[PDB]
Amino acid sequence: SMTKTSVDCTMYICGDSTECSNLLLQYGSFCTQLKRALTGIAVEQDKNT
Amino acid sequence: KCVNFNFNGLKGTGVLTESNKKFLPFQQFGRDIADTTDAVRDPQTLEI
Repeated sequence: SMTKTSVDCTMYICGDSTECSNLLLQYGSFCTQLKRALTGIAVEQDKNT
Repeated sequence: KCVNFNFNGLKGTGVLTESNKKFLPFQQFGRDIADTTDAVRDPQTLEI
C-alpha cells in the first residue's frame, strides 16, 4: 500500500481568502473529480490490505 | 485567539504564540518553507 492523502481546494488553492472561493465557483466542478479520485485511491489502498 | 490580521498591509488568520528563535532588529517579517509569512513583529510594539 501507500500513505493515503486528501487535498482540499479551500485551503490549497486559496490562502485564507473569501473572494478566492467566490471565483472558484466560476471554474465549475473540478475539485469534486479530484476528491473522488483521492477517495478511490484511498479505497483501493485499503483494499490492498 | 483565531483572529484576523492587518500588519502594514499584511493580512492573515491565526493565533499568537511567542517565538523562541532569535531575530534581526532591522527585520520586519520572516518566511516559512512555503514562502508565506509566519512571524510578524509589532511595528508599534515589538514582539516577535
